[PDB]
This record gives sequence, C-alpha cells and structure tokens, in this order.
Amino acid sequence: TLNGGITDMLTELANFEKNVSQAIHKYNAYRKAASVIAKYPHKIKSGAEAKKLPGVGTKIAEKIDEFLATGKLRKLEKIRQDDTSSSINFLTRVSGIGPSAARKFVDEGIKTLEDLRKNEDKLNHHQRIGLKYFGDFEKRIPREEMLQMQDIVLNEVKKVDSEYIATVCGSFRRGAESSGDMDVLLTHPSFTSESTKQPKLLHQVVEQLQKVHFITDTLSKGETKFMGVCQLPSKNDEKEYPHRRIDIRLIPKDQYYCGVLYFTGSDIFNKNMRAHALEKGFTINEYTIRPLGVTGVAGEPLPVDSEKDIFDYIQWKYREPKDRSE
DNA sequence: CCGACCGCGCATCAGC
DNA sequence: GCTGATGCGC
DNA sequence: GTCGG
Ligand SMILES: Nc1nc2c(ncn2[C@H]2C[C@H](O)[C@@H](COP(=O)(O)OP(=O)(O)[C@@H](Cl)P(=O)(O)O)O2)c(=O)[nH]1
Ligand SMILES: [Cl-]
Ligand SMILES: [Cl-]
Ligand SMILES: [Cl-]
Ligand SMILES: [Cl-]
Ligand SMILES: [Cl-]
Ligand SMILES: [Mg+2]
Ligand code: NA
Ligand code: NA
Ligand code: NA
Repeated sequence: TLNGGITDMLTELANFEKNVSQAIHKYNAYRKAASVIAKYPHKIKSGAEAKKLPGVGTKIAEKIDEFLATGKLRKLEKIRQDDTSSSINFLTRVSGIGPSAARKFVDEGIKTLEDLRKNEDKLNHHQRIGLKYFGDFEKRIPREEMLQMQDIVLNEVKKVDSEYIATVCGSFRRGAESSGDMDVLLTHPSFTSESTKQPKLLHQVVEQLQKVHFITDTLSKGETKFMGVCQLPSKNDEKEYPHRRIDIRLIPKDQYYCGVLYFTGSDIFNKNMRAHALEKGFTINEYTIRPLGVTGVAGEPLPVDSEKDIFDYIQWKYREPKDRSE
C-alpha cells in the first residue's frame, strides 16, 4: 500500500489495454511496472524517481507525475466515462468471457448482469458457470478457509489412493493470508514423463471430490487439468460458504519440482523467471528446464532434484515461495 | 531503431 | 473425423 | 509500453 495509488492506476490501465484495446503487450508492460513499483521500499515522490526502476519508462513516468500532482489521471477519467469501455470491462469480469466475447456481447446489446441472465442461452458452459457464481468468484478466501479446503482435498485424495500427493500451490503456498482461488498440484507414481500406467488418474480424484459434494461444477476437464468450482460444507442453520474456483493439475511425478515452481508463481514471477532463463540460454516450462542450442532449439531436459536446482541453472539466488509474490 | 515480449491445457471452431 | 488456429485462463 | 543491443 506504500505506493498504492500509483499501482492501482497502472493496474486499471493494464486492464483497459487487455480487455478493451486487446493489446496484451501493453497489458504486460503496465503489470510489470505496477509490480516493480509495488515492491519498491520508498514512497515515490516523482516520475523521474520511478523511471529509475526497470519496467518504468517515459510514458509511465509522465503518468506518475500527473497522478502525484492531481490525485488522478485524465486518461483514466475519460476511460471510465466511456460507456463502451465500461461495458467491455464489466463483462470480462465473468469467468469465461474475455476481451473478444465481451466486445461481441456489447455489439449484440448485451452489456449488464441483467442482460447476461436473460441471454443465458448465448453463453458457453464455462461462461454460464461464471455468471452463476459471479458474486462468489470476486470474494477472496481467508487462509483459514484455505486450510479447511486443503484438509478435505488431501484426505479425499488419500482415500482414493494413498500414493497420490496433492500440494496446494498458488498464493497459499507463498504464505498469503487470503487467496482468490485454490490451486492443487497432483502427482501419482503411475504417471511419469516415461509412462502413463494407470488411466483416469485425474478423473478418479475429481469423481471422489464430486461424490463428497466438495466439487460442485466443472469449467473444463481433460487428462491433466481440471478447472472448476468447489464449496466448503457448512453446519446446521449456518449460512453457506461462497462457491470457490479450484484448479487441479496432474503433473508427471518425476517432473514435480518444475511443476511446483510453475504452480506456486506468481504469474508475474514466472514470466520474469522464464524471461531470465532465456537470457541465460535456457527455457523453462511446468515440466522441464532445457538448454537452448546455438540456433535456438530446446535441448534435452536437464536433471532437477529441487526447486533450487532450477534457480541454480539460471544463476539466480534461491527465492522462497513467500518472496515470489510479484 | 526494432524485434521481442513465458509457456501451455482445454474448448471451440474453420477447413478439409 | 482430423489438424490447426484462436480464445481464455492458468 | 519498455528495453537491449
Ligand atoms: N507461466 C505462467 N504461469 C502462470 C500464469 N498465470 C498463472 N500461472 C501460474 C502461477 C500462479 O501462481 C498459478 C495459479 O494461478 P492463479 O491465477 O490462481 O494465481 P495465484 O494463485 O498466484 C493468486 Cl493470483 P491467487 O489465486 O491466490 O489469488 O499458476 C501465466 O500467465 N504464465
Ligand atoms: Cl500490445
Ligand atoms: Cl485515476
Ligand atoms: Cl522437475
Ligand atoms: Cl517439456
Ligand atoms: Cl515460503
Ligand atoms: Mg490461485
Ligand atoms: Na526505468
Ligand atoms: Na473473464
Ligand atoms: Na487457479
């Protein structure tokens, strides 16, 4: 919150670019600047000071000067007053509606929650569930609830096959006191980079969690990735918990460290780390770290026995998950 | 000045 | 059906 | 929008 006004402004600008302008690189540029400014340990006194930080250039520096002088930004004030920009921005808040669908809906005269609810037949499955839990999905999850959810997921997974390992990642693993959703990394000895010896490894787990009425809805589901909706059980006479987003990712057991690095994030941290990898001549995904050849072709997976080995390859000092919240 | 900007799973669609 | 491109979200 | 080279 030290430079909260500035970071909020950059984030609003980032969202505009992504949702309305459909300019993903401007979106990332603003997110990068917000992130660097968020961790800067001084109250920013000028745009020039800000411009010293990597990711902050001339245009953002001017915006910071305007914001510091006036408490606001004219570019944003106008954006807020633009009905078409306002409408697209709102619609993209529904899970499943992105920039393209949002602008398409607006073209068709569909621009409010009421419009969505009366045109439910124009929504795909993902969009329908996003609309249904629109309110719920914007509520954060207290770590206490995350702990209860972890306990259910771990125990239920254990009931299916004691050889499964489920790990809660995302901001939870980075020690955050609240989370937007739950991310679960899943392994089982049967599924490795070499072989898949049992079918339905993910399916069985999803099934059990639906069976106990923990998972309530499915957004998408394939052999290795589940994205859906869950809900803690409530007690007698007590109000129901909000429905929550849950993602489950089944990763080859021998590829756990790359997978846990990936699912812990943050997403900006992963982008930064992967970009650094490239500068050092490596490429990182959720499975492997590979050297890049003298032309640019990914080579063979390098041996990895800890998250820190991955840091070591790219000559970064190790950062604990708590220090990855960029 | 100017490409390059992380990397990928699932749903959905166009074209054959 | 299939492949491949796009959207969306992670 | 920013940056490296
Ligand atoms: N490489 C990469 N990894 C990503 C990206 N987006 C997400 N991930 C990885 C890293 C993310 O950490 C992880 C989960 O994605 P959530 O969006 O749930 O992000 P968080 O859990 O961090 C928090 Cl926003 P919280 O949900 O508690 O509010 O997936 C991406 O664009 N690129
Ligand atoms: Cl762009
Ligand atoms: Cl403003
Ligand atoms: Cl690994
Ligand atoms: Cl790989
Ligand atoms: Cl930590
Ligand atoms: Mg999360
Ligand atoms: Na700078
Ligand atoms: Na959306
Ligand atoms: Na998630």
